[PDB]
Amino acid sequence: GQVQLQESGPGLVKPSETLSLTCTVSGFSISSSYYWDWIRQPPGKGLEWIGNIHHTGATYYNPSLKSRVTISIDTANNQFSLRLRSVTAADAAVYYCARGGMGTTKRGWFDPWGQGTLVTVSSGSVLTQPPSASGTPGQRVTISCSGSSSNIRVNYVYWYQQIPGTAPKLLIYRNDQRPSGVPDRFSASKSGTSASLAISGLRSQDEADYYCAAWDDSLTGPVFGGGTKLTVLGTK
Amino acid sequence: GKVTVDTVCKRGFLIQMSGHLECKCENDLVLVNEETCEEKVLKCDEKTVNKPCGDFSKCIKIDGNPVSYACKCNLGYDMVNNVCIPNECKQVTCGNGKCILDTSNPVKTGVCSCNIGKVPNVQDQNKCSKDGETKCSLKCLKEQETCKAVDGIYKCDCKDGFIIDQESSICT
Repeated sequence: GQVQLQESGPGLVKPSETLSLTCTVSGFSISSSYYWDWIRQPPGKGLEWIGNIHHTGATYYNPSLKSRVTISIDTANNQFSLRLRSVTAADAAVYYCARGGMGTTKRGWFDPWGQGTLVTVSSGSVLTQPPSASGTPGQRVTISCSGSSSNIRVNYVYWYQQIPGTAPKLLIYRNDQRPSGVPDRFSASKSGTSASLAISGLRSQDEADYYCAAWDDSLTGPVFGGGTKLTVLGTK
Repeated sequence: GKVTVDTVCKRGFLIQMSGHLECKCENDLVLVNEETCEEKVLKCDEKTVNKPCGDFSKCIKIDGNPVSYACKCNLGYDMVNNVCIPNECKQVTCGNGKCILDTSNPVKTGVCSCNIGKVPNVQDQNKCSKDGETKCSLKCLKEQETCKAVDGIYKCDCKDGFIIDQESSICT
């Protein structure tokens, strides 16, 4: 069916409160061979994976957040929730839920993504990418993604495009393959511990944030790159 | 520690043989204990030491000249034909079945549990050589699933007339 995901959450939390979020999955049974992932994005930084749950209750968490994070799943209502304790200003961000693939061939594959909910806080990356890239219309640009022996070399690499104002969307899967709807001017490759995304025939519609991602066997979970903000010069 | 009909196999599913229940994994995950499946590593090296590499096996460092990294069975198991079997099952042949530990004789005993359609044969050293019957006792609550004999074991599968979707594991 037409799997769609929608986040619901508070708009504002006070420091030291527990942020509570809920993702509703529609058009699809949550009792399926997928991970249900929570990912966040500080208002001007990259993506950070928080954790995921399987419908059997098994969870994976980001180690850096393990002590403060609980993810739960409610199969009867096809929902799953995030609890994040002792909130601080550093926790302010856009929170997304997503459907992640299982196994060696799909882990790191996030499709579809939720629209995202902004969480503000009141008062009181493992993969490295160049921060920015630029070009003029018609040119070819390349974006690098440097990793290690535990993620890029041994796991499939995925690329995500984030148009300003929208959620990340799958751009490249399994190192070099194009999902239907992405033109062939987008290419990608992997060598050793590094990976690269090439964009030919640059146009204004490409201005966006580009993120690489891969499962890390050392941390037991997906890791994203810091992101590359691609700017097209001479445009609007 | 016993695997029962009420056990939830995390990231997995239950199966039944003539004399026991066990957990199997979704996709290509591996068992880390009798009721838990986890994503496996594809390479053993320094950064993946103690991470799952196979059923009841983890990456370990092998000291020497040179140092290597290998996938070795957890405590209580031995590698036979690159498979981690219980120590007490070392070189135990069951015929149409497998060797397991008996939590009915809680004294570390290797017994034979047989493929569905066979039962232990007292005349053949309790090997799985006597045609026999086993009752499925799996629950199979997921909608449009029932217990079925597949490849000599009982498991929850799609009702007759339905096909399992590969990507989602949903019966359609």
